[PDB]
Amino acid sequence: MRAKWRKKRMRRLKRKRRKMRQRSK
Amino acid sequence: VVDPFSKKDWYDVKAPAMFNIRNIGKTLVTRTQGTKIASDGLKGRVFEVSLADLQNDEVAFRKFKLITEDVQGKNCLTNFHGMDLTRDKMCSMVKKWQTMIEAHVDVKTTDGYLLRLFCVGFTKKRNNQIRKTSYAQHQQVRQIRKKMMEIMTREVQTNDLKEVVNKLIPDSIGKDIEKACQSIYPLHDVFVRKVKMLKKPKFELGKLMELHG
Amino acid sequence: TKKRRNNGRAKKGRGHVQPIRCTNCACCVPKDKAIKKFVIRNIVEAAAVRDISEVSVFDAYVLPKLYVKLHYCVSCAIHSKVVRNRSREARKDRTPPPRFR
Amino acid sequence: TSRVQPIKLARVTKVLGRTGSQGQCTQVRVEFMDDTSRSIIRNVKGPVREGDVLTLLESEREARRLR
Amino acid sequence: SLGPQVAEGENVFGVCHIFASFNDTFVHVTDLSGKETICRVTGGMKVKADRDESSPYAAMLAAQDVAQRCKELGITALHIKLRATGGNRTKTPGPGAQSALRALARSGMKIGRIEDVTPIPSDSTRRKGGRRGRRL
RNA sequence: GCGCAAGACGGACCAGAGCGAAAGCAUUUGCCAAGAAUGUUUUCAUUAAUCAAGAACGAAAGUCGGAGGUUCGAAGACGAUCAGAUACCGUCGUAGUUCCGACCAUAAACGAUGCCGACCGGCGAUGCGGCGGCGUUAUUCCCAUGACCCGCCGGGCAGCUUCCGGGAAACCAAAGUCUUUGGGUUCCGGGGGGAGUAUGGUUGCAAAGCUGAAACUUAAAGGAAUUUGGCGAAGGGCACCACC
Ligand SMILES: [Zn+2]
Repeated sequence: MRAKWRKKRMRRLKRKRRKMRQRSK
Repeated sequence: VVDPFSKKDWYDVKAPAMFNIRNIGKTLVTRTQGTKIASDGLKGRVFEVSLADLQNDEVAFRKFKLITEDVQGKNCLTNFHGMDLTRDKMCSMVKKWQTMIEAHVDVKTTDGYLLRLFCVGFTKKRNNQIRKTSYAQHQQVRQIRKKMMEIMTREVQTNDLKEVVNKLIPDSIGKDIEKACQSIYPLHDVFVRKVKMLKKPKFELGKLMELHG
Repeated sequence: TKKRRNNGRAKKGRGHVQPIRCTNCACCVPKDKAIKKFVIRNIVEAAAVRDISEVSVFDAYVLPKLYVKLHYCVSCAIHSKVVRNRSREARKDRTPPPRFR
Repeated sequence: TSRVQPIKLARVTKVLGRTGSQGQCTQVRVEFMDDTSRSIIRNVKGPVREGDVLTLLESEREARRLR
Repeated sequence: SLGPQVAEGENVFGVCHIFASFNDTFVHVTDLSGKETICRVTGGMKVKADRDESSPYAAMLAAQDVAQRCKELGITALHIKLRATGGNRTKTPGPGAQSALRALARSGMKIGRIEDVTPIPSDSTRRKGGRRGRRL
């Protein structure tokens, strides 16, 4: 895990959390 | 499979009488049978020949393009198709710490033949020069190119094909270019790199016959 | 740390130059960074010149030359042993390598 | 093949350094006798001096480096 | 092959194109026009494994075969047109061009003008491969 | 080998050369507009410097709607490689790469070095503008212009050298004039991880951009340089406990 792929993984996790938050309103 | 070269006749290709050497070499074609007439295979053929093989006491870094037009019998009478330069001098004249000037024109001769002349010019380093840059300003390059265009426009509009290809055998066009651009900036290697034709008029038998003497 | 006075290239006030391609590789390298080599070659090599001049019809026939320009990525240049690593004190030598023959 | 090549014999003149991956062969300047100025460089293994001749089945190959 | 010519007065001139690459050599022979050929022998016709196609021996064998066929036909002199792969790929000629030219010289023919016709471009087309090139 | 048609690009000339605030800019020519430097015994008289709020531009990739798609080529389809290889490699190939119109404002956007101004050594050069001078050339006389040579001035991209000086050192003529500590001014950091993360606001069609914590855990994480060290790093030699 270098910084760029960690950033990509964090972005994917943020997308999944945003999607579950907007579907769990 | 039958031998395919049992039906091949060695023809003769002839240079026009404006050159010294008339005999260029020999080509071949299949005999006439039905849809393949033997004169058609020599209708469009371009010969990349050298200048020292064309003349005697001349240089060997220039090439000419000769195209056949018609055959009378066992003879392939040729005509001017273009002028090129050998690639060796083309990548040997270019050097670092010097600039280039190139001009291209769409001029038409006094007959129905239209030419396209390309030119290249380089940089002369003086004998007492210590500087290794030998560059030039942009407006000097524009003025040298303008001299090139007016020289190439002036010298061929009053002449026909025979006179311009007679002038192409020496470097008199290049000499006039390098003599016109003397008070602007010196040039050391001026040559006509390429000659191309765009417009081909209706073929005339008498003009080609008088072109061969 | 800072290895060189420059950054291994030859831009001082530009910020961007057009990219070129390597010869052995297909790597996109900037033009002023790549190690150029304008090699001067001819057709025949050392001993075929006698056979060519014996078979050439024209007497005193001058032989042509081949002029190409070669652009190298630095990894493909070092792997081809055209440039070698130097010491820290002798790195600051911009003089070209000496030619003899 | 459709052709037979006559066996050509030639005399070595000068011995260069030894080549090869394991250094099993030598490099010499091989000079013919049909013309006295025709001298090529080939690869030969074994103990080679200056003065002995070689038997050349294939007389138009030059020498070879480490590869 | 036949005609009213004489073998003592003059010599028959043709133009031979030598395509040399790093995979194969094309020892081609055309007429003085260049439009119509005589015989086309390639370096893959002699060897069986393609790894020997880039060998100088295959180019020598192909050049000897096309030269003996041409001097059986009656062409004595040749003009050299050496050409590499060209384009954006490679400017350096292949390893079989020297061997092919030497085999044409030693076959008994005659050699005239020599020039290179490698198609160098005016920086036209994107090269094969990505930004990082080939990794090996 | 002769021609046609389409799209893309501008090789050699091309350099530690130029311009631009930056991102960037290379076929010839024509048109429009702007700008630095140089020259001035011209013009106004402090109109100046840095900057919350706000505003313009901003590589490539990404989105929407068109025309067009030569080559290259994410995803995908195979062949080898390998214990595994949906990786390096090889052949095809959809978006994309090209142009227009509407978005986002992200880079190792890096000279990893804010802007203005004064002082502080030397030397060879380069680009521009101006000044002065023995000579050669545009064929022989004169003058002015271009082209060389010899020097000077101003601005700039740089280079070599130095025990000015500074620094932890690598190094820097600025990163100097700093305890002998104060020229003016904007932004910004207080051990490492959590974390550029969660919530809130704002912006965006979307992807995401700006603002930005806390609980908890940890005694080190780091910067420069020195000596055997290991390199499937390079350059020279040696050994039948190595090979041929
Ligand atoms: Zn490469």
